[PDB]
Amino acid sequence: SVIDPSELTFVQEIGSGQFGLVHLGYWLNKDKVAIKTIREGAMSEEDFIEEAEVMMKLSHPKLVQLYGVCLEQAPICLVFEFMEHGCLSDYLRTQRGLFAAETLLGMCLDVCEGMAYLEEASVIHRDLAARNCLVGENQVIKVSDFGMTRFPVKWASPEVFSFSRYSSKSDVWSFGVLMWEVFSEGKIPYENRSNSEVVEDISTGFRLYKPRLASTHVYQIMNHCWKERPEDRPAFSRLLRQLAAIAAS
Ligand SMILES: C[C@@]12Cc3[nH]nc(C(=O)Nc4cnn([C@H](c5ccccc5)[C@H]5CCCCS5(=O)=O)c4)c3C[C@@H]1C2(F)F
Repeated sequence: SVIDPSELTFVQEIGSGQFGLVHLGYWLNKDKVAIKTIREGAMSEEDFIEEAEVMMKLSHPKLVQLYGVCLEQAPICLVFEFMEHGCLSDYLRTQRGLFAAETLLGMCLDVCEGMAYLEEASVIHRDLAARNCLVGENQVIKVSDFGMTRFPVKWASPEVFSFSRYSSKSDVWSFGVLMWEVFSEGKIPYENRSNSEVVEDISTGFRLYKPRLASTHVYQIMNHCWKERPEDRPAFSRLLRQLAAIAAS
């Protein structure tokens, strides 16, 4: 779990700040890693180490891997899998107009596969969104921010924004919104709406509009994730088969 600091070389700052202070680095060389600096006393060493170990166990090619934790010296950090092509939100936005619908659907399949793994381990993400996903080798998309997380109403299911009632089904609502962000090529959901207007509109039955590149079938899957009650929303396991099936149909 714990990396001796002598084994790391920090190079340059990378990223636009959606994950804070990140460097490109090398680990016991010349393996590229992303190193993320964190605050000194948010956890206590034991909890922190035990949660780095739990995170490292959650090992799936659609999840950005934690390699370990460097805490011998300050500033302390997280050592992560390096993701060649940065944050999905920027990847999508800078390259608007250059994706086939099929390519956008494959991106939602990548996330859904990571999420179906978390779902199966009884792990709730709680902040799933395009900004928390990263793009790798051969443009694979991977999910991050599912551990070491120590209000985004736009991604929150109604029972999360009303009473913080989190579940894998509230992650499914968030994944609907991520699907909209992907198919709209990184547009901001409910962009000119305040938090309480989002809340009031969602309560009334309002839903994000259909992006031009999303087919009718895809948008119907979107609207299933945004079912008002969690019991009506499909589970990731079923969404994974479904999206792959629509890809094939
Ligand atoms: C949860 C983590 C893990 C993590 N892994 N990789 C990153 C990360 O920021 N990757 C990144 C950022 N920039 N780049 C590219 C890069 C940068 C430097 C050399 C080579 C390629 C950029 C190349 C220039 C065009 C834009 S780009 O494609 O974004 C990769 C993260 C962040 C997040 C964390 F560490 F906490």
